[PDB]
Amino acid sequence: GRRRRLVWTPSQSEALRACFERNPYPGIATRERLAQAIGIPEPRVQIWFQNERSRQLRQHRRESPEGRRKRTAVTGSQTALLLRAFEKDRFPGIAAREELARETGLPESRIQIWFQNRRARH
DNA sequence: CCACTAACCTAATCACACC
DNA sequence: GGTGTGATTAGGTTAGTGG
Repeated sequence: GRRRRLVWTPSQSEALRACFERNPYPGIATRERLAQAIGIPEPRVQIWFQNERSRQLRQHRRESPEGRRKRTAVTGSQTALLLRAFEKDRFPGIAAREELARETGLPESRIQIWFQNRRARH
């Protein structure tokens, strides 16, 4: 199961596009300020900037540095918990990620990244 | 029925710490 | 240099939205 898909309000769409037009590669600071300004969690803002870049460069090929998120510290205690879940299922649904996020105190968006990196290497 | 797109994905790479 | 790992990128896939 996936997370329930969002549907943007006209007010939100216009703010995403107006910001994208000035900087298609925003940092964590720009993403977080925009996310709270429009009432959307920052992870979904990031997902949109990745998607919007895809369809822009996709269409540009048919027609024609900001600071990153600060590194998330992961204790050996939480890594062991993540690693036991990983050996059972490598593609946890949103429920299983929100579960592990609750048990670790880490943001669910970072659990999703951890499983992406762990699958590609182990 | 079907076009669009958030959500999700892989593969490669960047960034930063570390010995 | 060489490892390890979180975060980001290009771009392809899955599945919900809505014409």
